[PDB]
Amino acid sequence: MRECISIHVGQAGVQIGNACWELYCLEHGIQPDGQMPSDKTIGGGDDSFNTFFSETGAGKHVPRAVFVDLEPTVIDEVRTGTYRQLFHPEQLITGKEDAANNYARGHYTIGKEIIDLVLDRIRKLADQCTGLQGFLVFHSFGGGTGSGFTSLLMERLSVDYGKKSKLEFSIYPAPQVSTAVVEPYNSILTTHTTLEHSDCAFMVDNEAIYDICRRNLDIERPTYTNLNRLISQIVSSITASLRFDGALNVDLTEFQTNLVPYPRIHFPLATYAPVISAEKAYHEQLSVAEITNACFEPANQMVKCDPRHGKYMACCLLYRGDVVPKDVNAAIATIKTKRSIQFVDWCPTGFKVGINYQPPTVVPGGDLAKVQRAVCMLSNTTAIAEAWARLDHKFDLMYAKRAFVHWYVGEGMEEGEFSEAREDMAALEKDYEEVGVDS
Amino acid sequence: MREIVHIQAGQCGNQIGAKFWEVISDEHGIDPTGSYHGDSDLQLERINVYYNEATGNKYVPRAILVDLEPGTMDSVRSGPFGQIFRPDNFVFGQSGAGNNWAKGHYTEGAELVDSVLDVVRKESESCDCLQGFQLTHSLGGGTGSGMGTLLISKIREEYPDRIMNTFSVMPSPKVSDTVVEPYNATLSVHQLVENTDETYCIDNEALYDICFRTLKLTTPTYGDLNHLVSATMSGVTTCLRFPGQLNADLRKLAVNMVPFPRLHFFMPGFAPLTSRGSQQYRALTVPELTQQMFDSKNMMAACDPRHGRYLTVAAIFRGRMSMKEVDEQMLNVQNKNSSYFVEWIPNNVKTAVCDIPPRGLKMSATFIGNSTAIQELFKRISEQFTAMFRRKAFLHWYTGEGMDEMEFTEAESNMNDLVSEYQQY
Amino acid sequence: SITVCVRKRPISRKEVNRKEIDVISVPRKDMLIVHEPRSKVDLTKFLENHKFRFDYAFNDTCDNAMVYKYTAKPLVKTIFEGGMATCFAYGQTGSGKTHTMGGEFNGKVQDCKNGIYAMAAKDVFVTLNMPRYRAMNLVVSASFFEIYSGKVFDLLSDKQKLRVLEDGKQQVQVVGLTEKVVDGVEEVLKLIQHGNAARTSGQTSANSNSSRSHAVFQIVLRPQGSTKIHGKFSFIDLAGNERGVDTSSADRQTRMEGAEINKSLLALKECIRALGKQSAHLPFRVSKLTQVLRDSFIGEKSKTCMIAMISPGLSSCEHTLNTLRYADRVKELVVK
Ligand SMILES: Nc1nc2c(ncn2[C@@H]2O[C@H](COP(=O)(O)OP(=O)(O)OP(=O)(O)O)[C@@H](O)[C@H]2O)c(=O)[nH]1
Ligand SMILES: Nc1ncnc2c1ncn2[C@@H]1O[C@H](COP(=O)(O)OP(=O)(O)NP(=O)(O)O)[C@@H](O)[C@H]1O
Ligand SMILES: Nc1nc2c(ncn2[C@@H]2O[C@H](COP(=O)(O)OP(=O)(O)O)[C@@H](O)[C@H]2O)c(=O)[nH]1
Ligand SMILES: [Mg+2]
Ligand SMILES: [Mg+2]
Repeated sequence: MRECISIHVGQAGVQIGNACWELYCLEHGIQPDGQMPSDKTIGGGDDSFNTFFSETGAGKHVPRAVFVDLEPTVIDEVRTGTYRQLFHPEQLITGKEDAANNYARGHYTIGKEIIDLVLDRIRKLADQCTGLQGFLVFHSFGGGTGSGFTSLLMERLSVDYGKKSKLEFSIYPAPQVSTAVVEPYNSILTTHTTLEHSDCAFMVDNEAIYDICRRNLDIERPTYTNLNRLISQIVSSITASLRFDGALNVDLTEFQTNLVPYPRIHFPLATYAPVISAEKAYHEQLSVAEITNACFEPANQMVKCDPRHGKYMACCLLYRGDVVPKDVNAAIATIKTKRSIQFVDWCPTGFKVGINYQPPTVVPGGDLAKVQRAVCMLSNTTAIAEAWARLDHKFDLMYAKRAFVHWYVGEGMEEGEFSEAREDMAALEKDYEEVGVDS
Repeated sequence: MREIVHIQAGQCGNQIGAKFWEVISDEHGIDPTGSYHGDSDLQLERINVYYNEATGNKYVPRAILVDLEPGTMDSVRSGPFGQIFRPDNFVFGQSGAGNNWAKGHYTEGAELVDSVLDVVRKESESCDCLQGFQLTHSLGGGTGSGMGTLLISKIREEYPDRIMNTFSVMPSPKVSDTVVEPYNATLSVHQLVENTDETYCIDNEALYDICFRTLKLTTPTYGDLNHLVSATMSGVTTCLRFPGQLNADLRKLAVNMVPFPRLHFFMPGFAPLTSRGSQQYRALTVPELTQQMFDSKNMMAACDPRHGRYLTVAAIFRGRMSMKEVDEQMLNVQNKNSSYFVEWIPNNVKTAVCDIPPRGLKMSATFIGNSTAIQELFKRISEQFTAMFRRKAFLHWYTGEGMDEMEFTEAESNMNDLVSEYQQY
Repeated sequence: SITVCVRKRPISRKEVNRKEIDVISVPRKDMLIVHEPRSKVDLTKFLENHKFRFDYAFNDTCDNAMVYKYTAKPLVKTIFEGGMATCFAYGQTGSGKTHTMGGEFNGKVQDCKNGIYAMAAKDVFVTLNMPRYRAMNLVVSASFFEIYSGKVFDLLSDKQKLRVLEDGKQQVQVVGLTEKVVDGVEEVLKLIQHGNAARTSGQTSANSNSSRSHAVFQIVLRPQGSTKIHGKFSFIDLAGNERGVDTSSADRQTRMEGAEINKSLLALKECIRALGKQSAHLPFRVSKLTQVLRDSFIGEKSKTCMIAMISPGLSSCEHTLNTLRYADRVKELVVK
């Protein structure tokens, strides 16, 4: 009925999944085996359990995902580590060769013999999922098999299912973490094919995640065991809103209803409210009204941009922990009085209230806060037109004299598909100016 | 999965392939009798990259080692680097070509490739993914440039999907045998450039100019210069079994280092620059060797990095050191010198830090650059070749050996086109 | 001094079963309009028109004799003045390239009576029999290449692998090609019929004789008893880029030649624009297909004629705007 299947591919899809399924199974209180405690945990109580999970015939719970990666070294961390018995080996697909910073390899020529097995095995999940709610894929822009498999993946589900929506929570690398020189190439070749298939994309940008961990944590080490902590807390916002019966349910089509004014642009922001690292003892637990007064002013370090000079389209908040609803509506009057919040001329409507029950649970060992006040708004702005002007400027000047072009052509790409992808993004950059018109 | 078949030929190939093994068997800490005695699991999971498997912590380190003359084959089997590998890879020849590129390529050198290619057909089916072919040879000799260039074509037409790199050795006027070889040079570059992907440009014009001035080794041997080149060849292949933030596999190294459609000759740099065991050196501090990577003298190719505008600047660091100072000292260069590194790639690769130190150095570095300073190793060969050729001097050593007179003209004009291709400023 | 022509091909029978929409209109003698369906941001679909002007444009009802009369027929009174002349066949795969150059695709056979090879080899001989040009006493000889997997093969002899070398006067010479001496027009049809039977080509249901190599046919015009070269007419049939939906049954063998067809044309795409701007190093030695085509661009007595081939339908509107934009760039070229 209300079940859904997420997909976790790539180096930025399993390292996130190693910080999410640990975070999912800590809310329900699930052992590394997967057995259930004696907190009246025999069958589903008042809380819905099988949003991400499944109750097997052996009495325990089985999570449901898609683990596909080309390198066998990453799945060997999963097939040996903490959760080595939650995941059935049918949902553990390993390739042999590598994409190797090449969109052309990961698209089809290594997808020739994996997607015939993936689509065989998500068809296995048809009898184990009577009702589907959609898909949530994790991958990376600008890389190898994260950009390679993703443009293959959306083509083979829209023919099989079609009606089911999908949100991508994608990552392009940073100037601080620059693992390839073709990073503008592999990013724009998967906002080309996926732009006719993606419904909401969250630009989880390492160029601004690392700026948070520089200021709020004072840790200048861009490691994948502390940067993936900050990302998985944002995913945990949407998680309990479809798992636990919150105060106000936000459905998947209902969330897309307010964030997608035109289906062409459909790029909202992951403006999560940044918190402070409490290492031993917090000096002051902030309240609900103190977050949203100064949340989106340092949440502009999520996509490194300037929302204070563009124009907004909408906004949708999502609360975790214990939040009294009458305390919410006092702080919104001050920010509405200010002129910094600038909407379009055709929609001055404020926001949406979404309140859940549980606080964001904390794995020990991390460098984050143990709180119960959590605010996560997810808004869409016309200020990120100049965010894509950076990548097109990083795409124009590796291409005016045709540098690095032969590596894609050497594995099967034509020269026109560059200019096809550029012209499909020069319109999209002008689409935001087309929306933000004072008429 | 990630298997590498290695091959080498010639005197210079065999006087470095022994020097290549002794460095990597002490950075990984490998016992030279066939066994292994180490402690870290960094040096133990990646044992299937070069090496085969056998019980009792033993194996056979596969690398095809071949030359026609038996004096070289009997000189790399003596010491503890001799009994390390497989005796069935003893592939030698009958009559060594006396620094003749023609006998090593057409008449005599094209005979025992079937005894070499049969070895490669058996070291390919046993592995599961072959991720490269490496080659070490001299660019101006006999079977090092004859057979070693021919065996590229015999495999590239059979395994075309494999990225191939060659550890190239340009000859020099100062250190010289069979005194005149611009004929042996450009015939060995022409079939290399048309058939390879990565090419490390090592020359003896710069490996003797440093020892004449900096290390003060005025009259060295080949083995004194074999020590210098065998320190970089471990500084390159440390991104193969010591992973890091830059997972820098050879195919990923191929994409991240080749901008133009044709290959280019890489110009590696180095750590603080001494010989083996020499004292009077400071602590290997991180901000000091930034000047030692971008030096106008610390280059493994005789060039001019003050004029050669940089294209790819991927420098691998080795040793437990501070990650913060690495990111800051690189920003004292591109933010102050816009002509040295220029505008082609946003966010070019500038670091890859390894923790395992090399055997003898703690917190070292390895610079690998590529720029238009490699014009001068194309102009100095061609000007010494056009004096050889416009009088048709020494022509008769190849024409009676089954060659063509006009194959010189292409290999001359192929090199002149490279220089005009480098004025893309 | 390059003449550019374009030829829209008609719609096949299978494309009518899949209900394909034709978007290419040739309303006049030397124009063409691409009707591109575009949608705005609010799902309001509109239509773009991309005008083009060429030296001559072909309809979909034109036959190969009319395509001949305006492309390679003026270039026969040039080879008898001492020059040399070529012609391309540049477009998408499946876009009628070897139907124009090679001959009319008569199912299991190749009707080589059509095509540009035979109609010009016939017209050399009629020109050679005029009393103005019979006085020179020339000898017509023909050769015929094949460029497969980046390397040059030969089709007169069966499988002679060939080298690409260079003279000291900066002249590319394939050596050693077979150069048979042609007696009459009944002899040159025996070369082309035997030639096309040995050309390497795939076997499938959609294009059972799809081109897999860049075939080059030369007619060498030699004076008798001098062994020089007075004229050459070098035909070029390309293979064509293919990167739309070519995912049918492609094994490791199919994309081995597959990514090498696309690699050879990017080298050809770059030498056009490098000749567009000035003083740059013209990357002729990237692919060997561009080293053969060197004398077409920078020849001091070279008169070429590129025939841009166009697939008509809606699903090939992306490749069409790609292909037409290079031929407009080929037209706007002044070498010397
Ligand atoms: N923040 C974050 N980014 C990641 C992580 N893993 C990969 N990335 C991003 O991914 C980019 C590199 O491309 P990848 O998606 O990792 O490519 P891949 O999946 O490893 O496939 P190959 O390149 O063929 O090995 C970098 O720019 C990183 O920013 C991660 O765990 N956390
Ligand atoms: N002008 C034309 N009129 C009628 N049929 C045509 C015409 N041009 C091409 N065809 C037909 O189109 C089909 C395929 O043509 P073909 O010449 O193979 O295209 P192509 O681009 O050369 N494919 P390839 O050989 O791989 O380059 C054949 O059945 C031809 O008879
Ligand atoms: N740097 C260096 N160069 C070498 C070495 N051995 C040979 N060479 C060079 O290689 C050239 C000789 O080639 P060689 O391998 O002896 O030819 P072959 O034995 O007939 O195949 C000489 O010009 C040397 O400059 C070496 O150990 N170090
Ligand atoms: Mg990877
Ligand atoms: Mg054809």
